[PDB]
Amino acid sequence: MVETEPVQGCRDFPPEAMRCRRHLFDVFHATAKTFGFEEYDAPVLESEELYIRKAGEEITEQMFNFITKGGHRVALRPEMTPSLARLLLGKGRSLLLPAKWYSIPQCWRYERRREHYQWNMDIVGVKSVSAEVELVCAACWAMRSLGLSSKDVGIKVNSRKVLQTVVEQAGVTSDKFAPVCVIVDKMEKIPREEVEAQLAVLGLEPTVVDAITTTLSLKSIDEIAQRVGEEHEAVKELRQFFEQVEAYGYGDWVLFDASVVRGLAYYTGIVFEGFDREGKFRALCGGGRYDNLLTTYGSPTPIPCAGFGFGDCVIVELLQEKRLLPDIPHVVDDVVIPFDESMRPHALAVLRRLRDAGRSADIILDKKKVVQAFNYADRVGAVRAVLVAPEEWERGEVQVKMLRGFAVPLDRLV
Amino acid sequence: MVETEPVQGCRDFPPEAMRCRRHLFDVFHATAKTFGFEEYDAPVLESEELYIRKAGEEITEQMFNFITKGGHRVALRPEMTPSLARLLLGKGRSLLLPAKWYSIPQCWRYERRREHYQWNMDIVGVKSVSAEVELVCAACWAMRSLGLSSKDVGIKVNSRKVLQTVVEQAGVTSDKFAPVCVIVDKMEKIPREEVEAQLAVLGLEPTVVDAITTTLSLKSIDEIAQRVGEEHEAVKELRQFFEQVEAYGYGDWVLFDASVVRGLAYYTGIVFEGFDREGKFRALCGGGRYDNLLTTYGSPTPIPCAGFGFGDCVIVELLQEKRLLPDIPHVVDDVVIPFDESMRPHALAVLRRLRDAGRSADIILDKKKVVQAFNYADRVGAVRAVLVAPEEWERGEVQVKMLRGFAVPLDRLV
Ligand SMILES: *CCC(=O)Nc1ccc2c(O)cccc2c1
Ligand SMILES: *CCC(=O)Nc1ccc2c(O)cccc2c1
Ligand SMILES: N[C@@H](Cc1c[nH]c[nH+]1)C(=O)O
Ligand SMILES: N[C@@H](Cc1c[nH]c[nH+]1)C(=O)O
Repeated sequence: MVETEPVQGCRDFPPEAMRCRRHLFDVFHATAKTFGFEEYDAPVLESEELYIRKAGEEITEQMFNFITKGGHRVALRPEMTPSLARLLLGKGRSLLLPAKWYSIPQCWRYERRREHYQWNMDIVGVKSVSAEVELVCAACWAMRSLGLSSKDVGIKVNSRKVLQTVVEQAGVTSDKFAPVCVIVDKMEKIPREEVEAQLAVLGLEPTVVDAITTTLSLKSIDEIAQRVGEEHEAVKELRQFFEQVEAYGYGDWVLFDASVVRGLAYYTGIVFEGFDREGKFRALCGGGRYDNLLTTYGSPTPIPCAGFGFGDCVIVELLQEKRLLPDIPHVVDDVVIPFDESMRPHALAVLRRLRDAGRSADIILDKKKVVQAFNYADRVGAVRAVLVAPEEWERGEVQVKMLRGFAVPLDRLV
Repeated sequence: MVETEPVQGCRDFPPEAMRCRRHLFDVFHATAKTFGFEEYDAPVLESEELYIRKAGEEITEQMFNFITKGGHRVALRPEMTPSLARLLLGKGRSLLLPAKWYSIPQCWRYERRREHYQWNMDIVGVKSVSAEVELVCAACWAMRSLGLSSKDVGIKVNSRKVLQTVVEQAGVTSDKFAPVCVIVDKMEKIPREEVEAQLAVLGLEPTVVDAITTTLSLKSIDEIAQRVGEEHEAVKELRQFFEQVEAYGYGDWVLFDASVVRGLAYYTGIVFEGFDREGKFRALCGGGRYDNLLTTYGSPTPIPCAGFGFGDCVIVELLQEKRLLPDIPHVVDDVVIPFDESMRPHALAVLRRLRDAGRSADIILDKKKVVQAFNYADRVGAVRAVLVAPEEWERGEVQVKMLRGFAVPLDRLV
C-alpha cells in the first residue's frame, strides 16, 4: 500500500472539502470585484533573499526553504507582500496608480499546518487613510458575505506612528523600532516580564520600556492625543479613518486598540486586525500601511502601500462555531438515462442538446438497470432525470422526471 | 535593487496576464460543470516515492525534488494523477462510483518553463469506453468554448492493447511493455534508428522491433483488425468509441492514429491526444485509460480509471496564432467622484449603496480634481461616473455620466 496521508502539515481537498474552500474563495473573489480590485499571481517559489529582513519576525524565522539542484537558495513563499512588491517594482513607472491588486496564494511555513491559503488585498499609490478605510471595509464585507455580523466580529485599529514617536523621543535609534514592534506584538500572548526581557536584550533600558508599555495600554484616541497632542499626524489620521468608515456604514465593525501593532517589520502607519467578539480565536485577518517597503527594495521614488492578509483557517473555525458552513451537497441539472444500451446513441444526442443549452448534465456511463440509474441520479443531486426509452424516442420524445415521469418532445427539454 | 525577475522558469501573472489565465480557467471550470465533474485539490508537495515508476518516463526523470530539513524526500508534483489515486485510495469503499473529478493544479519539472497549469479530468469506476468518450468530448468542448473548431484542432485516438498483444505474442515479458511504450512514444520526435537502438538496449531483438514499427504505422482500424481480428477487444472498443463520439456530435473532431501511445507507463487501454491541424505545435492535451494504477498502489480491488491532462502553454500559443486571445481590458461598473474632500463622507455613502446593489464600484481615494478623476475613471474602464457635488446632494441627488452628466435621485442610481 502507498501512503494515503498527504505530506506532513498539508491538506487534501477531496470534493466535499473543496466545495467548502470554494464557498470561501467565491466570497474573496466576489468582494474583490465589488471593491474594484484586480487579480494577480506569482510563483510559490521565490528567492530566499526576498525575505531576509533581520527583524526577528516569526514569518521569516519559520521559512520553508531549500536549495535547488542548481545551488540557488529558494523558499515556498511565507507571505505574498514581497512578491507583490517585486511585481510592482518590475513594472517601473509604466504601472498606473492607484493600483488595487488581490490574490489568494497558498503560503507556507516550517516549524501544526505548514500551508494555508491567504486572501491578499493591497492598495498601491494612495497616501491618504482612504486606502486603509477601503481595505477594512472590504474585510468587513467579506465577513458579512459569509454570514457574520458586527455582533460576531470586529476590526481593531491603531497606528504605529504613536509608538514611533515614543521610541524616537526616548533616544532609541530607529533601526531598533521594527524589532521592537515584533517584540511588542507578542505582548498579549506571553508574560509582560518576558516581553520586557526581550526589549532588554535589544539594549533598551527600563525607562524606555515603561514608555512603550504605557502607550500600548491607552484605551482611547483622546488619551493618545494627551500623550502626543490632538494634531500629531497619527491623531488626525485615525480620526479621519473612523469618520470615513462610519460614513460608509461599518462604524459598528471597527474600534481603536492601542495594543495592535502586528508582527511584520514593514508597517509604518495604520495597522489593523480582525477578531471574534467572544475572544475564542486568533486574529481573523491583519494588515496595515507599509510606505517604505518599495524604497527598501530599491524603488527610486517612494510608493505608499497598504493592504491585508486574510487566512483560510481561523475564519473557517469561526464559521463552523457559528454554524455558517453547512455542507452543500453536489448538484447537477440533468441525469440522462439510456433505457438500455441500444438507446445510448440517442441518449448521447440528448446529452449534447442539454449541455448546448447551458445545462449541467451527466449520462449513465456503465451498464445498469433503470432503478439503479435513478438511485445514482439521486446520489449525485440531479434536479431532473431524463429517461431515453425506445417507444418515446419513436415519437420524438423522452421521459422527464423532476426529482426535487412525463413524455416531452425533444425540443421542449430546454 | 532587489531582483525583479521571478525564479528561473517560473511565471509572474500581473493583472493583464492574470485576465488571460482566468479566461482559460473559466473555460476549464465551466466545461467541468457542464460535464458533471467535481473539483478537488491536493498539496503541490508530495512524497517522492509516489512517483518512482522505473519506466524511463520523461515525467519522472525531470522531477523537481528536494529534501526537507526533516530529511523527508519530497517533490513539487510533476503531474496530478498519482495525487488523485492517493486521494481515491484513502477514501476506501466509502468512495461512491462512478466518480468524475477535476482540478487545475500547477505542476512542476526541472531539466524552458519549470511550471505549468494543467487541467485534469478523470472518470473513476467506469469500465466501458463511455468514459473515454466523455473525456474526449469534454476536451473538444473546452476547445470549442475557447473559439476553436474541428477545422483548427482534432483528437487522435488509439488503444495500447493492440501493441500489448504484439509484444506478448513476440515472447517479450510484460514488465518491458511499459518501458517499450515510453520508447515508442518518442517515434515521431527522434530518428527511427535511435528508437530501434533504444528498444535494442532493453534486450529486444530486430524481429520484435519490426513487429512494433509495423503496427504503429497502420493507418486504419480495418488494418488493425487484419493484424488481430475484428473481434480483438481493442477493435470492438475503438469502434464503440467512434460510434459514441459520432452520436454525441463530435465525429469531425476525432480520428484513429495507430502511432499514438503517450509517454506515461500507466496507460492500459485507449489513449488520445489533441493536436492542431496545421502541424505547428506540440500536443494540446493527452490522456487515456489506466485500469491498473490503483492496484499497483495497493488497492485490494481493481478500480478502472481514465482521464486527461490539458496544459496551459500550448493552447495559449495556438489561441494566439488564431487571434482568439485579444486583451480584455479591466472594467468596473461605477467610479464615485467626490466633488471635493468635503463631499467624501457623502460619496462613501453612495459607494456603499452601489456595492449593496451588487455593482462593482471604486471611489476616488486620493485628492484630485474632477477632470483627473474622470480620466482615472476612463483608464480603469468604468461604465459610469457618479459625481457627488454639494448642490445636487442638497437636492437628494448625484450626477451620473455614462462613459461608454445628469442629476439623478439617490434611490434611482440602482
Ligand atoms: C487556524 C490555524 C492557523 O491559522 N494556521 C496557520 C497560520 C499561519 C500560517 C502561515 O503563516 C503559513 C502556513 C500555514 C499557516 C497556518
Ligand atoms: C508550451 C510549452 C510547454 O507546454 N511547456 C511545458 C510542458 C510540460 C511541463 C511540465 O510537464 C511541467 C512543468 C512545465 C511544463 C511546461
Ligand atoms: N503579508 C501580511 C499581510 C499583508 C498584505 N499586505 C500588507 N500586509 C501578512 O502575512 O500578515
Ligand atoms: N497525468 C497525465 C494526464 C492524465 C490525467 N489522467 C490520466 N492521465 C499527464 O500528465 O500527461
